Amino acid sequence: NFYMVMYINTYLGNGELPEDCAAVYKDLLEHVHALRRLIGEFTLPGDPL
Amino acid sequence: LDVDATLAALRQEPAEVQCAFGAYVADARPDALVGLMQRFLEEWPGMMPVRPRWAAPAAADQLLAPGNADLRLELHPAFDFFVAPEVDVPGPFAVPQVMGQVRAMPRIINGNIPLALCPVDFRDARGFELSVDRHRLAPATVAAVRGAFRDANYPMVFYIIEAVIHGSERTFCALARLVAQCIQSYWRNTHNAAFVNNFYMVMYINTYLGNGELPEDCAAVYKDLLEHVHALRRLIGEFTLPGDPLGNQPQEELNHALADATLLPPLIWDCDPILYRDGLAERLPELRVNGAHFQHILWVEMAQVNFRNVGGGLVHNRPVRNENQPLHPHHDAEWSVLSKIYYYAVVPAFSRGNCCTMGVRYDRVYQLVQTMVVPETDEEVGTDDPRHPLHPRNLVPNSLNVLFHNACVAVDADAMLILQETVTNMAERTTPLLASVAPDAGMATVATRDMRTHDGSLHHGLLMMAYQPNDATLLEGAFFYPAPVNALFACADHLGAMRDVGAEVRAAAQHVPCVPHFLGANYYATVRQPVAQHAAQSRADE
Amino acid sequence: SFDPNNPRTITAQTLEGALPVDILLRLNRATAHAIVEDARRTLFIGTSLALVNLRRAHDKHLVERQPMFATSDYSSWARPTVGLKRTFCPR
Amino acid sequence: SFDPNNPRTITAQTLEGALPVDILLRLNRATAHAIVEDARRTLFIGTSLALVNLRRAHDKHLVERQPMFATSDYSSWARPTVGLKRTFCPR
Repeated sequence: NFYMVMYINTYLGNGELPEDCAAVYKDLLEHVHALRRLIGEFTLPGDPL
Repeated sequence: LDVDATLAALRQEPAEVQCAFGAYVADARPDALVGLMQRFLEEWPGMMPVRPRWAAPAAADQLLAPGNADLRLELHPAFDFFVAPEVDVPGPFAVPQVMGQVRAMPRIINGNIPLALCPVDFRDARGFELSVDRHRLAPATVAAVRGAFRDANYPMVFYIIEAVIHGSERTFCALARLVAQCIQSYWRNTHNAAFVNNFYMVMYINTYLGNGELPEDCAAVYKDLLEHVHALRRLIGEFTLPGDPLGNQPQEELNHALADATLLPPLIWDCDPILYRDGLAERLPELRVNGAHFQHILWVEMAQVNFRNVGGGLVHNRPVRNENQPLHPHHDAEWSVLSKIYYYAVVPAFSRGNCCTMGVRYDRVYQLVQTMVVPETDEEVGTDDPRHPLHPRNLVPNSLNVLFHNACVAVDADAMLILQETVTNMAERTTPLLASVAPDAGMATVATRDMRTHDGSLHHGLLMMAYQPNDATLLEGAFFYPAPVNALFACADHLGAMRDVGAEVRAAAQHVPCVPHFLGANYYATVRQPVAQHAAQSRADE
Repeated sequence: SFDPNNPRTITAQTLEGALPVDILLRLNRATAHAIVEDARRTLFIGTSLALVNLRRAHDKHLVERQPMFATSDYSSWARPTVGLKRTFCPR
Repeated sequence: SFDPNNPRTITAQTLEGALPVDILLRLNRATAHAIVEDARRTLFIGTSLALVNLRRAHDKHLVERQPMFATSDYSSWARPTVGLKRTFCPR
């Protein structure tokens, strides 16, 4: 689930997870953030057509 | 520095008016200082009929296309030539409709050279050149600090503690126990740092706690973050020939730009820079705090707080430790320079265009910090006995204790109770500034006598790191309302925190920094756009 | 509480009996489509009522349940509303 | 100590009642701008007085509070003034 892997690190996050387990989910989210930023740098900013 | 004839030879063309945003600054009457951003947001899309050139640069090479309209205004390696309304700055808050004119203004820093004529690869190469055998950051240090800066669920209670301390001296040594427990908890919870967004706090950490209650493998981070600033400050020390103070200013201020005094830091917490700044008079510097010059006022208590004061008046949080004499600063000179270094050279190194300066609501945070729940016990018992202030029984909703429980921080009742001492020095509000300094003995030609700069700053503000829009445990615009001061410290996600966000403005905010036009525009500033763009899109091992 | 070989005998009168253990154990000792469908429906409702009754019985010994989410504000002008993460409130 | 649906009823007379728990629990069971503004002001002062009273009650059982910072000197010629780091003085 996408919504579950979001809620995990939004609410559970720094909480009950072990020191290591939450790292998986934090990485898994920052990766999607990077992929989303990717297309941000392959577009010449212009006016919505 | 001969540009008068060039300007006289450009204005012959009638007018080329295209936009007005990046080159117009307007003074504001001391009205509201929290709703000013409201009055500005609703007006902004009207200020940008077309896209601003300066925001998104032309290209790598298309700058040299044989017809584009940017070569016409790039003809000197130390000046900028743009269009602006035919008014005197500062002007009225409503943008006029006069015919345009071509002004000019020196790039005070070589970093202001546009990217197409100083590529990012070369800058990073020059850096990597200077970096050898000077000083470095251990990999664990940089790993931890990057994790902290890039974390997206940073506990809000730490921002609360930052806002309630506001860089005093007494209150920190008072809350030392709470700060230590918080740091300990967070480090053993995620292996990160804490309070790194505030410079005075990271100074205090290692100057007071240091050898004490912090773990050995954690305090090394706070020692590295300061010895690196020390090395960076020592850098300019060997790139200046020892000379003679020229304009009543030492040479080191003439060579570098940060080592200057007349350049106000982005975030201050007292009049410590303001006094030093006015010390010089050759290049007459003028300060404007919402219109009033300012009135130095001392500490304020719960007796007379008046959250609604709007005039020009700044506070000295229990001005000193001991003295309580009239009108004297309580820090050395190099303190402000170290702060400038930290915030202009190391913060954008880690954040890479995420941080944003925030205006804080001092009323609600003060309302909240008071409402604590703690039972009466002679001796502390620990978190297991239900008499503990963190046991689920006495977690009355909407308290302050529940905020501490939201972050899994482990504190004691006495350390919590210590918070009461904040009541000895309030913080009324956070207020904008606007410095105005003329070019120094360097660019002091007759043809530059009047081309002064304009840079703004926040007092008693706060720099938050990464916005967390996805949580519901707190209202969006509860405590902090965004106030970006410079192009480096202006993201576009923090605009969501502001209440009553438009549908159009947020869409057209990713491609333009959102500095309000009463906090200095991009051209009239001393740290232009291209350095921010460099810091944001470069990639050089941080 | 009923006999399994006849679905027509289950209803709110007989399902009010006790906890879901009785339902499941009754269904355990067994040995047109509209009949079984309606029976399934009433059985679902009955087991839900059984489960809420069980929760009542066990919750008579538990902590009070706070509102989990903030932003629900009527007297907002005084206090800032703050939710509570139900990470653990066991007793 | 008061009713939430009326802000005009809070004042120093009614807020003297007890600890901030009473204030917060009163505000919890709720159901022009100058009125609510003045009410917020008096409520702030009241909760501060409540908090200092709570600290008195709990501090009747704690250690004496030393001056944290040195350099405050009147009889300096005899002893050199030395501050104290309030790292931990819990009881």
